Amino acid sequence: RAKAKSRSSRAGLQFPVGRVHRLLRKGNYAERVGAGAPVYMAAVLEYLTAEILE
DNA sequence: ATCCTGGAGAATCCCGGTGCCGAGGCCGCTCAATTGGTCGTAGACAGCTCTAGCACCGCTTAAACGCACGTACGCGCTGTCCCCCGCGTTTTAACCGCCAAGGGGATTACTCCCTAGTCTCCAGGCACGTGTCAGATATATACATCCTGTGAT
Repeated sequence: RAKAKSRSSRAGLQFPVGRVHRLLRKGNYAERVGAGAPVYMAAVLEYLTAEILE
């Protein structure tokens, strides 16, 4: 049994990834969401967040 | 009428202290993320067809290009006038803090029933084919609108 590990850490991100994946698959955006979509998106939201805050 | 200091008079910035309540860090806990395995089908891939988008040619001709004339428009200048602005005094009700009441939003537990998912069967709707009528084209005639002269007022 591997230890549970936050994806944000894995991706080197501060924004949550599992949650983004979760949001993407529902809200009825699509029947299915690919593994790399949540990750790509989390990076984008984080990037923009940084620009405004900076 | 317009430029140049120099002062007076507010208004706005900076300085230092009060004090408060909103941010920031800590603890419990709970339920949403993670893991791990199974199933099946959406998407990747290769192959093939053949539509339709590119390139080229020559001819016809309606649009585009450039020029010359002249005048309606844009622009600047002047003067009137009147209607906003800025100030001061009076009047209003917005805001604040406190209180009480209760209406309606939020959560809980439970149960159907109203939908998704399945299979079967047939007729409603799309791709193709064919015929002819509506609208486009072109001809020619007649009516309506526009712009100088021309007399009347």
